Amino acid sequence: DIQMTQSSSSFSVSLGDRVTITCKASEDIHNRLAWYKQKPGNAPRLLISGATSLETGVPSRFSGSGSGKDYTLSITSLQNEDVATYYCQQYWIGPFTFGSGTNLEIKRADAAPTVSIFPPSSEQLTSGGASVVCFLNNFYPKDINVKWKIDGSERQNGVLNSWTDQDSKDSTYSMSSTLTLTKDEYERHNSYTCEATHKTSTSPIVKSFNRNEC
Amino acid sequence: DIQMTQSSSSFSVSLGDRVTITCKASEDIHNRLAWYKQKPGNAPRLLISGATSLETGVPSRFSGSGSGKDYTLSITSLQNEDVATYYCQQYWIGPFTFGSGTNLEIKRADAAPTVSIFPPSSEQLTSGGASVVCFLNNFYPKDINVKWKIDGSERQNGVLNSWTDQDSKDSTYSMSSTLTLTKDEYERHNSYTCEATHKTSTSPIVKSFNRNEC
Amino acid sequence: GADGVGNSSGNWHCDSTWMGDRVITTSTRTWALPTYNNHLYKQISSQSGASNDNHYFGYSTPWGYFDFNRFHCHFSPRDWQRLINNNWGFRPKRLNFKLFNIQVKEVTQNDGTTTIANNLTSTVQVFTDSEYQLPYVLGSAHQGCLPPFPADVFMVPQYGYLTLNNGSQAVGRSSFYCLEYFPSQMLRTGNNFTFSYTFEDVPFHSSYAHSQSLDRLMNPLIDQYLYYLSRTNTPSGTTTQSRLQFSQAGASDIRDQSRNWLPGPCYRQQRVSKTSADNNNSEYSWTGATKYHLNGRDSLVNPGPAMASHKDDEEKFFPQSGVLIFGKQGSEKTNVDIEKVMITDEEEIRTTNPVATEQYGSVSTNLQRGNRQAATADVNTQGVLPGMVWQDRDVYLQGPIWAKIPHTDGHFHPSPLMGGFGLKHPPPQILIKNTPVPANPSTTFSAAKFASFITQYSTGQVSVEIEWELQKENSKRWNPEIQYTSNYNKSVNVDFTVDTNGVYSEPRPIGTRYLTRNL
Amino acid sequence: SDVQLQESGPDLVKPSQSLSLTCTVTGYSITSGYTWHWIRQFPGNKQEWMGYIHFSGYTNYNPSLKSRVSITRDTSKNQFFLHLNSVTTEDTATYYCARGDYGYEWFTYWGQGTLVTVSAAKTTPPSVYPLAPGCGDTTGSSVTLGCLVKGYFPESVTVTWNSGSLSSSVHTFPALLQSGLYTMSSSVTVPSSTWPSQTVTCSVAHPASSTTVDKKLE
Amino acid sequence: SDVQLQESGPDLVKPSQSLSLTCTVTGYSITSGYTWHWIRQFPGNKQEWMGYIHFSGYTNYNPSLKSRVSITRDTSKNQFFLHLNSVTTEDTATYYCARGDYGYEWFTYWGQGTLVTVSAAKTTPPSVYPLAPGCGDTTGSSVTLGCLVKGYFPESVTVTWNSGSLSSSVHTFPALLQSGLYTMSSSVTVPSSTWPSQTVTCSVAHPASSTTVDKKLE
Repeated sequence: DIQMTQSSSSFSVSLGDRVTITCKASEDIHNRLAWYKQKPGNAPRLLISGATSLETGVPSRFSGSGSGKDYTLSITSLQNEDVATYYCQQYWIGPFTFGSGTNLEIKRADAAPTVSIFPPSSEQLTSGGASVVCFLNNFYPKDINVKWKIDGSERQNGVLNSWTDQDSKDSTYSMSSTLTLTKDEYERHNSYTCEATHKTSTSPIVKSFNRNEC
Repeated sequence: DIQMTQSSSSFSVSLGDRVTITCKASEDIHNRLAWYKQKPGNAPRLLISGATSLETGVPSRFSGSGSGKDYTLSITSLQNEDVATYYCQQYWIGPFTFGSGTNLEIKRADAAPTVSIFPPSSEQLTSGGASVVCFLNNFYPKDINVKWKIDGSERQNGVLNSWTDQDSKDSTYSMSSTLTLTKDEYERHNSYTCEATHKTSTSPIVKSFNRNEC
Repeated sequence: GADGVGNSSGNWHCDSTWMGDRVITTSTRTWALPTYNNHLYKQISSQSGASNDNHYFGYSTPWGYFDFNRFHCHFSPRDWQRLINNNWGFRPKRLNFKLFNIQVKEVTQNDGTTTIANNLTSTVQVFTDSEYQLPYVLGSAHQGCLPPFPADVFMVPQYGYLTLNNGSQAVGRSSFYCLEYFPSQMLRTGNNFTFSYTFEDVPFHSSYAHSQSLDRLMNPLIDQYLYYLSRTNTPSGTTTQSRLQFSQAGASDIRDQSRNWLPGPCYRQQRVSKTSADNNNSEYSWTGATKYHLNGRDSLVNPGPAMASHKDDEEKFFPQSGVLIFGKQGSEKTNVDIEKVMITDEEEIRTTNPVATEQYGSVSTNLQRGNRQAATADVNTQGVLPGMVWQDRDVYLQGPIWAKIPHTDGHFHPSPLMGGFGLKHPPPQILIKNTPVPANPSTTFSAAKFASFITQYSTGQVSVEIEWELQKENSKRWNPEIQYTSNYNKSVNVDFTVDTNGVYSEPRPIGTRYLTRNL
Repeated sequence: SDVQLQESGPDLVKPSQSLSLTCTVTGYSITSGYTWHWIRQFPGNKQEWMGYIHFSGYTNYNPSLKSRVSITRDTSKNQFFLHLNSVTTEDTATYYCARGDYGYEWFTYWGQGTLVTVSAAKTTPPSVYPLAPGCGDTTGSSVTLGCLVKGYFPESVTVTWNSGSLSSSVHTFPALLQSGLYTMSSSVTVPSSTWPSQTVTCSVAHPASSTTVDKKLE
Repeated sequence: SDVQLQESGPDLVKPSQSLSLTCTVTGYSITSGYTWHWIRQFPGNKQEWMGYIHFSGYTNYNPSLKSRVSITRDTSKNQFFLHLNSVTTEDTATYYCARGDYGYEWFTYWGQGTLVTVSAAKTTPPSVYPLAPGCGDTTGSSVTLGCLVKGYFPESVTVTWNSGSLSSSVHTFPALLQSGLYTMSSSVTVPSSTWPSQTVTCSVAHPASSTTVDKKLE
């Protein structure tokens, strides 16, 4: 099989900028190469075929070039619609093979996270479990940290953190952090706190609640 | 098309120093290469043509050399007039193509910024907006930081910072920082402060005003 | 021929000599040849959906071929001019070909850095299909012939062909020819490949324009003796009463004169004008263009049957597909604007063949009688008729030179329609490929097809000399003929010259009819 | 990013079992042109080409898959099918059907894709817990609520919100596996003047276990 | 840096429209020598050569542009013109006309350049706000004032100051786009003994919208 390798695994870019992606083949493809675009949670779409021919309806901003082993895809001025992962595909010989893909995150200004803490529900406590959650919504850049403290002391075990994909509109990120304990352990303490540490400040955004307040 | 690549993207230099810029062509130009100088907000001017011939009226300090693929422009002793971006151009074949350009910033001693804070105007407040501005004038080096604090707490959103080009005379830089909020949010606080952090000190230059002082 | 490594396998012959009756145009150029389809034959077809009129099925081959079916691969402006200015006609007689100084290089793209070097041993093999067992491609006005300008280096075209197809798919009868199934001769450096050909009695291309014309051909001074139908009805006091009377055609009568021969045939074309204005606004590029159709796919009728491109005073017009059109050096591939092309004009014929845009004549429809007016109708398509006579499309320096007459049960007057010489057995197709170079194989055996070869291409020069015959002028015409000249007035660039950046360019298309012979 | 075509099939399949998917095409006829292909994407990211069926009905398969793949077609229905036998865990992926502008080029139209998970691991429905404010202060202008969807297995659940406000901000957090089970969450922000006042409910659907649980907030 | 030649033309053009610019030359005749060229610079920085017209009237164009560019001349007026059809946003740039010492070398004289923006984005005039000291202390030796020019679109505004002092220090801050609109500012420092005492006014001109707004400080 012919192996295709794509250059940058990921790029971040904003509307208006020019981006270039590269794809090289293990053997001479003879311009039988196509480029596809894939949005998150979406299927791929055909941008270019024959290395340089634009598919119908594709905007002129997209262009492709290359020959032999190396090909390139260029986007003159990025548009919001442009966020997606791009794959190159060779159809010189079977089996057809795809490149690893390049993720283009288009989306911005720094934004501090809106933080919210949530105690365990009665339904979960009934089943013997106890999960405390903290949502850190609409922030940028992506890198963020959450510290869980039970009665002032950190807790490292029982944590699940999930970041969302970059927002297609405002280009911010959100993160959900859940600390799971048993109902027994949970009822052994009062104050539950999550501290969000982000670039937008020196002092962490801190939220908490006391288990005997109800 | 023949592609021209210019070496240093940017150089900083002071009057009297010697500077050298390089330009290389994708293919043999045969000394059909010219050098141009362009000041900010100004159009380009012809320094040298034929790789080594000085244009009439050009000072002897400028000189060019090269052959084949690689050419170089040298300025023996920089003059104040010399600040500008320099481009090489090939006229071996059509279409004529230019290099990316090299920015020569000529202008110096460290200088702390003169800082000024300005409240929103009545005219803007009338329209429902509220922009607070801080001018940080005549400083060096270029790198500087402005922190906006509303009632003591930092504010990261709604900021526009613009640096000027290096001053053609004193070689310093100035920067304008605007924090835009809505009139509603603005009237929710009293003290507005901008802290300027620069190389010239450990303690930031701080300016501020209280919204109920009028 | 054969020899060593430090030995030029041939010299550079690029002259042109006139002998009064013959004239030999020798010519050599440097070329280059890559390795196509990465060494394999690939099946190829139309794009599934694509309009039916555009389907196809066939193959592309790792083989590249040679071609000089363009007059300017042999004539140099000047030369051509000599010819074209003092000869009632001319034709090709024999030729001689030779490839030599072949050299095989091998590029090495190690990381960010390529490095070409000599692969001395490796070979390039050539072979001429002298038995015409291969789909004759040349003659199809393809582009990849020789550079008009010597100094120009060129790339060799790749061989591909087409068989039968039922839409985008193959049909059994369709054949698949394999180029290795021939006995290629293998050249290594110090090796050359020569071969020679001889043309077959063909007619001298008529390189003259006619002074008389079919209609105006008899002698003014004398009225004929045959009578024609002058009038039908006649004055009867107030009213006319039918009474046919006849007259004897004279000079004043001319239009009515009796004759002996008919204009060439025709196939009506739409008229368009060089003047944007006039032209109806819309898309009748395809919809309105004259065409024909086989097996349900309408194809275009380009280079329509030879017929004059515009009546007197209308150099501004032309057929939609009745003329030859070349690009001005540089002109891009598609939808380029009128200003980027050079359109040929065939007014010179007017005298014998019909005008492309206007009907042949007009035949009568009904049979008249007292209670029935005389009908009539114009004819837009007239197939050959006895007594018809005509002229074939002129040639043009940068035009085709010849074309193979298809092997069929029947042909009718084979002057190729795109113009040129119609040959039964034309100059055989010459092919060339680079014997593959298996790059490093694995120690342990595998019976799979080899797929990893050494990256490499070839180069070297090629030479073609051809002997043409001539028919010299000979008219008692007193007053000066027309000749082809170059403009006197100053110009920023000489015609048929290299610009400031050394880019040779042909300013205009140059025909062949200048000298004037009577009809 | 964008396209047309629809795939259908079971979300869950037991290992040694066979996977069968159907692709229904609209706006075009399976005969008369184009080859219809099947491609799959493992959860990591890569795309892999499985094989195709021509308008004429001829098929070609990827050599890796060839032994256990079969592609067929039903012209009447305008559908083409994929059958993959002897499924393994590695087979878990999103399967797409796509059209191939044929002759010279490739895949012009793609389907939405269907996620297929191969597990015996046992199919487990999620436990859905409402996330309502825990603090000693009444909300300001707007309020954020959520729903934790915990301990389910075959991937893919869908959280749908129902609120009073015709304007809201929703965040669906990507599911992550820990100790062999999936957990995910979702949040919604609405005007404070519309929640305790007007009911907000999250509806969680887990097709793999034929479950759907609605949790009202508060 | 320095030169001569002047370009003129509209600052704003709608997309599919055609751009027409004129270059008027003085101190030299368009005929008799030299080729007159057109070059453009995108806001980022690069220079691109569009094409030229010879003294004889012959023209050559860049292949990229060739299909939609036309260069003509009016000898009587001593002007040469540029026409670019089917303009796109990419066409936004500063356009320069230049003379080419011909034969061996190139561009001896250049024009000032004219900025042309291609936008439908809608042309929007700026809101000009006066920046006067906000503090509880009277100024020392000199005072800094300014003017914020906010939310306008087609680039290029010109802030001109008018003060009592015949000596001042002015800073024009480069315009920057945020959310599809431009914002810029300018500052002036004058002797404290001349401001509240003698009027200072900023005049802001935005040719694209045929506007000019003067704001007196204080």
